[PDB]
Amino acid sequence: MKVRASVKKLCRNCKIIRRDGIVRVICSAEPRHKQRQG
Amino acid sequence: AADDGVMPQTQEAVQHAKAAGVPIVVAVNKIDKPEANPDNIKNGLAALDVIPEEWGGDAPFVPVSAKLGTGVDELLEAVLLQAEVLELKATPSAPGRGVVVESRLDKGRGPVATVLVQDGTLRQGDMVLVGINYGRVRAMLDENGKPIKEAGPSIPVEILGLDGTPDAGDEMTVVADEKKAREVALFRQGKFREVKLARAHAGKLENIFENKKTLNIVLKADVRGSLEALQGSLSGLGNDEVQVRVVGGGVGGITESDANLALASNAVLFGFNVRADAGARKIVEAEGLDMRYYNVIYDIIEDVKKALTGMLGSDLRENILGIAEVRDVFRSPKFGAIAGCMVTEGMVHRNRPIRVLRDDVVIFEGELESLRRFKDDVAEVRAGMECGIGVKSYNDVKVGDKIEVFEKVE
Amino acid sequence: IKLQVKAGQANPSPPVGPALGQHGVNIMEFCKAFNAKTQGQEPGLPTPVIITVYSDRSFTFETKSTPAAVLLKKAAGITSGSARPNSQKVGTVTRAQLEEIAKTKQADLTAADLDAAVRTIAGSARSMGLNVEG
Amino acid sequence: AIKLEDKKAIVAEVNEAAKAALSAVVADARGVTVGAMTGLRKEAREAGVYVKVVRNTLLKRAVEGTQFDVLNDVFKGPTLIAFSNEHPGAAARIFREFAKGQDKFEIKAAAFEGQFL
RNA sequence: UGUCGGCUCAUCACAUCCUGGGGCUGAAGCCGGUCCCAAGGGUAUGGCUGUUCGCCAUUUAAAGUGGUACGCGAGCUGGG
RNA sequence: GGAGGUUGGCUUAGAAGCAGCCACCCUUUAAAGAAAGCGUAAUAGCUCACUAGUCGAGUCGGCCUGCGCGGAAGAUGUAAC
Ligand SMILES: [Mg+2]
Ligand SMILES: [Mg+2]
Ligand SMILES: [Mg+2]
Ligand SMILES: [Mg+2]
Ligand SMILES: [Mg+2]
Ligand SMILES: [Mg+2]
Ligand SMILES: [Mg+2]
Ligand SMILES: [Mg+2]
Ligand SMILES: [Mg+2]
Ligand SMILES: [Mg+2]
Ligand SMILES: [Mg+2]
Ligand SMILES: [Mg+2]
Ligand SMILES: [Mg+2]
Ligand SMILES: [Mg+2]
Ligand SMILES: [Mg+2]
Ligand SMILES: [Mg+2]
Ligand SMILES: [Mg+2]
Ligand SMILES: [Mg+2]
Ligand SMILES: [Mg+2]
Ligand SMILES: [Mg+2]
Ligand SMILES: [Mg+2]
Ligand SMILES: [Mg+2]
Ligand SMILES: [Mg+2]
Ligand SMILES: [Mg+2]
Ligand SMILES: [Mg+2]
Ligand SMILES: [Mg+2]
Ligand SMILES: [Mg+2]
Ligand SMILES: [Mg+2]
Ligand SMILES: [Mg+2]
Ligand SMILES: [Mg+2]
Ligand SMILES: [Mg+2]
Ligand SMILES: [Mg+2]
Ligand SMILES: [Mg+2]
Ligand SMILES: [Mg+2]
Ligand SMILES: [Zn+2]
Repeated sequence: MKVRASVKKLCRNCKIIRRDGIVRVICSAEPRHKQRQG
Repeated sequence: AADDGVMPQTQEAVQHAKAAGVPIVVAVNKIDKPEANPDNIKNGLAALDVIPEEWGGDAPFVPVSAKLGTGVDELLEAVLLQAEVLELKATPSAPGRGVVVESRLDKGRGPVATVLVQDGTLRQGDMVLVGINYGRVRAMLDENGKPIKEAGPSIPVEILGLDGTPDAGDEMTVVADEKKAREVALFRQGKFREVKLARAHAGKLENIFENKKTLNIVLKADVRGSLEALQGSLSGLGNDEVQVRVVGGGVGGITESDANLALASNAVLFGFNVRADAGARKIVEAEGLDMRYYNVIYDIIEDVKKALTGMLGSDLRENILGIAEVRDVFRSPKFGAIAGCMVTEGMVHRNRPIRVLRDDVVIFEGELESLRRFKDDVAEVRAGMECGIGVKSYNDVKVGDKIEVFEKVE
Repeated sequence: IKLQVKAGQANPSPPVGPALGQHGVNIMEFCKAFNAKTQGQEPGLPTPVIITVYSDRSFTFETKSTPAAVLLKKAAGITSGSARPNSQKVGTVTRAQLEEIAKTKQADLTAADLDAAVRTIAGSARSMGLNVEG
Repeated sequence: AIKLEDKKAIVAEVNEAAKAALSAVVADARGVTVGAMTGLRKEAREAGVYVKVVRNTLLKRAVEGTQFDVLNDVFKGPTLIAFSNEHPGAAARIFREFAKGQDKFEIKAAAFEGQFL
């Protein structure tokens, strides 16, 4: 997981979710596209 | 082994046993285990022209189990029955003739050989000639350690007397006197010295076409996938002016056993992203056989077709100037991979492309980042000189690699 | 398989490759069909050959037609094509020949009539470099 | 994407064949490869037949000249009108062979003075 | 309001050196790289130099970075 | 379903939608690019673009603006109402 101050979609299966007051990006295709914070 | 049978070193065994046409008897060994199905071996080996003696038949299939012991008597029956179909003529009265299995030196008794007698008889006293060496059998030991006076036609004995330790492939022959023995020995080393220079020039890929003849090749790739790709590509080539057929082919470095295979089969060595060992290098030097390392897949086949039509020679492409053995690594957290090394061949200089190879298989391909000694940035290190090196945008350079540096000849 | 043979070339097995891509079939029967090509204009004209081996192994020869790229090349002079079409136009093309190849290209071309086939070939011509003219 | 003006163009176009057809049938193509239909359409074109696929809701409004007006209640799922302005029938022996051969479409009904069957 | 270094004695922060729990990996395994959580306990001996530091020799699971009048002379020393 | 001229032309050993350059037309159609992505040594293969059916009332994105959320780690003890 990559922690950055600015997270956003990197492909066309990335989804933006707000989970316990934290914006996360989850990818159903490539696990390398997981992000936290931002 | 009954569990997990047929692996890329069994195929090497089948190739080695096919180069010299010999009967093969298959003995599936580890049947005393839960997951020990032999039929997947039976048909997995069947796609190697080793089809069993139940569907077609050129080889039996007998299951033994060494540790437990079962099945052996069937294996002995099978091997003897296979032998019965083949030849086996010998006269236990002629002068002895055989081969030597292994030799060793010893402070007591001097040199010792393990001759296997093949025809005739070797009663104690004869004038033996073995390759270059000659002498008299002053003593003989049998397999179990007891002295014997006579040797059968196929019974391994161990003699004493030769003036030097013989090799592991020479012929033991009984002769009349020592003078004839000396004459034959001198002639033998003359001929043996003469063969090498002819082989080291007529055996090149450059001169296969000049003087069918079924061009033979031995291939050692780096990853299997490239190996089957290249074997498939080379499958269809050669129609009426020479033909190509691989006689080897495995994954790993160019082991000395593979060089021996090529030497015995008069083949030529192709190495794909691999390097030859010390023993392979020494055998290559002795026998003068050709050996070429290639970087890309298609250059191999383009050379094969060019030499099949025999239109060009030359070397070019790449020449290696300098190999450094990495000694220890002290990679500093300031984004570095500074690896110490000591140069073992040639000279290493900055503005060249490098090649990182571990266990004789190349892992990286790129230029340098730093080649200082302490802080000098010499940009040129003579052989025998310790230094530190750094590869650009690469890490995981372990302890025990080599750093080849080469010029792409234009 | 949808490869192309050239008015009899089955003598070699360089392009056979019937092991990685196609089933192993006795190439001699296809070599026995090398005479079934019978050329027509030299042993260099390629032909569309499709082998039916999907069901069982009875190799069948389709021999649909000839490409309308060699024809527009061969039957209009220059044996090449402009590496920069419409920028290095090799040379204009006579109309009725485009119909003539369209007339011979009765198989396929999926058109209501040759009046639409003429317009079909010119698209192929527009890439070769031939200047289409009526 | 079709619009209000673009959509109604084919409705008038389908009307022209409807206002001149004699015997027409409705067919489906769920699973039919375009390759098989390519020859059938050209064979239909060669045999002077007219077959097209239209929206199931546009057909119910396209048929206003009493060509196959009874087929409104069965205009569900995939549907292709096989209009034959000349030689009523004709485009029936092809479907009987194709349906028995290609296992495609129930051929719905026919248009013979409002005889669906 | 006695200013470097050493000795004795410490206390806190976490921007974690080891041990602990994890995501990604250009992670086969053994070893790694990078980021997240975590301050409970641990965290060299010598040769040179007045030295802090540094370079060396040999160890260790590791030989952390900082604040405390660059902690500490009404606790010692006095080499600079 | 997602197709034919057609492995478009060239280069190339082989470049077939998918190394690179030049174009980027036409036809049966509901639509289907001389092709957006993954793969093949090259083929093969698997999706998207678009379309037919399906269910049946809303749906997509941008602009202006009020209040909030992350970015946010320190040393004696909560200790930045
Ligand atoms: Mg941040
Ligand atoms: Mg939680
Ligand atoms: Mg102390
Ligand atoms: Mg304490
Ligand atoms: Mg505190
Ligand atoms: Mg932390
Ligand atoms: Mg730590
Ligand atoms: Mg930890
Ligand atoms: Mg860990
Ligand atoms: Mg980790
Ligand atoms: Mg701690
Ligand atoms: Mg703490
Ligand atoms: Mg602590
Ligand atoms: Mg504590
Ligand atoms: Mg605590
Ligand atoms: Mg506790
Ligand atoms: Mg000390
Ligand atoms: Mg010290
Ligand atoms: Mg001192
Ligand atoms: Mg402070
Ligand atoms: Mg301070
Ligand atoms: Mg301090
Ligand atoms: Mg102080
Ligand atoms: Mg301090
Ligand atoms: Mg004091
Ligand atoms: Mg002091
Ligand atoms: Mg005082
Ligand atoms: Mg005081
Ligand atoms: Mg005092
Ligand atoms: Mg003093
Ligand atoms: Mg003093
Ligand atoms: Mg707002
Ligand atoms: Mg804020
Ligand atoms: Mg606190
Ligand atoms: Zn993603």
